Amino acid sequence: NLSMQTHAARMRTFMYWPSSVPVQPEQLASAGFYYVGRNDDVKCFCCDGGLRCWESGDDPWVEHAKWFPRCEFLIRMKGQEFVDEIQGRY
Amino acid sequence: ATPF
Ligand SMILES: [Zn+2]
Repeated sequence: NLSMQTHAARMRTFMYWPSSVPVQPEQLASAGFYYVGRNDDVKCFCCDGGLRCWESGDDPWVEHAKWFPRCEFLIRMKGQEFVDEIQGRY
Repeated sequence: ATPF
């Protein structure tokens, strides 16, 4: 979504993020994700990948590379080498 | 996390 292209815009969507979820808005927004307003469902502004069921210790960048490795925002921020590693390529 |  076009209005979620900035980190600050994505941070504003976490207004009603449930406080019990063990991952923080700053981590999520940095990795491209904004809150869609249901449970702990987030989506990437670039690739539209959705992630939910966040667990203690999850790193949103690693999860983004695990499930949505072709995302261009992810590749530009973290690099193809990182994404390849998370996909089991060295 | 899990994808959708
Ligand atoms: Zn993405």
